[PDB]
Amino acid sequence: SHNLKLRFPAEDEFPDLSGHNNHMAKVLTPELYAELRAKSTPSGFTVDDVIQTGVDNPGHPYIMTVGCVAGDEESYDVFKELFDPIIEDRHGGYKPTDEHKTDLNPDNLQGGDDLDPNYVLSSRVRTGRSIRGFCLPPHCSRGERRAIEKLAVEALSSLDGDLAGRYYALKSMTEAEQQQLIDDHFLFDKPVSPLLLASGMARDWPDARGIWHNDNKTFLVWINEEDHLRVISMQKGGNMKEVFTRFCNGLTQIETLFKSKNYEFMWNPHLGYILTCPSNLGTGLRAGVHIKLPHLGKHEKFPEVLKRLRLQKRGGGVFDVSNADRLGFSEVELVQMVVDGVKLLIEMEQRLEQGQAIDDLMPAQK
Repeated sequence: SHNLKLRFPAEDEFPDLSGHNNHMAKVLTPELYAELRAKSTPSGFTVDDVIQTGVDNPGHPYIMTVGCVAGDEESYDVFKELFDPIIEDRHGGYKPTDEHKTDLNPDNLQGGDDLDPNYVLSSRVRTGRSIRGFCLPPHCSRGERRAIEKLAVEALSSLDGDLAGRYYALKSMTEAEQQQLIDDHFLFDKPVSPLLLASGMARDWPDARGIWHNDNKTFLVWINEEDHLRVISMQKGGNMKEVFTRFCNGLTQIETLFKSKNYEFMWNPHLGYILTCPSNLGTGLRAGVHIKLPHLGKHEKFPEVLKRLRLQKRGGGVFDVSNADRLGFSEVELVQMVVDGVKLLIEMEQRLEQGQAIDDLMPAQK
């Protein structure tokens, strides 16, 4: 009914993106908008819905945001003329005809049981999943969201052994529970990012949002936040293989429990696992270490070494280092790049501790 909009000429509806630094604004032309503005997915998601967050949020002079979302699985097909250039730009030339390979077999990961714990304080692997048949968080109704929560909580409650756990719904969380989850670094709250708020994803908060974690505090699931599920495996030290093993183990057990009720993860062979933001497609995966690199930290070539290693850093020489890629590399490929990359970083750190050069250890661009 409101898509009333189509009675206005395209140019009167077309967003003013003059200031903007985001992927959407780089691709959305007046002709593209005219081509796509009458279209909708079966759940009613439109190109205005796709682009709203990028209209509202112009990015930063020095940081390009994505500037759009999917509202359902179909969005990536119905609006491919928009998403495809964005995905190619964001994902280093990933083409519409490229194939994504999924690989969640930890036997395929070589080594990484052993990352030096005088350097690696901690290891983590995180992803997201969407449940097929439901709209994504920008667009999901209260009913859809409740249904997702019920499915997820029922599956997780079935898990035993190493993955026995419990669920904390945000609406009923106590102050003591909250404080314990903060100390655990397990808590999420309503988003304050305007990138997320502008998409409609925070509606009805805290309805049907919660946190599940295993008793051992090595496996964590967030339900109905940025994506239907966020799934994290973590522990102290340097056994990234153990971390990834538990990660794949938990995912498969969940996935099989959903399958028993005829629910599937959203997935295809081109984009891999489907999630709300195009930046998270393919694997949705961030595998990281918190790593003590005081010397390499201050070193001039360190940004290049990370680049060659296909690695990234964030948060006074403790760095959170992870894989940069998400799409067109398998989960095993990404975790392997972290494992292999970290061993080399530590080698270089050790040169620098000895007052030695590292120049010759500069790796070929992966």
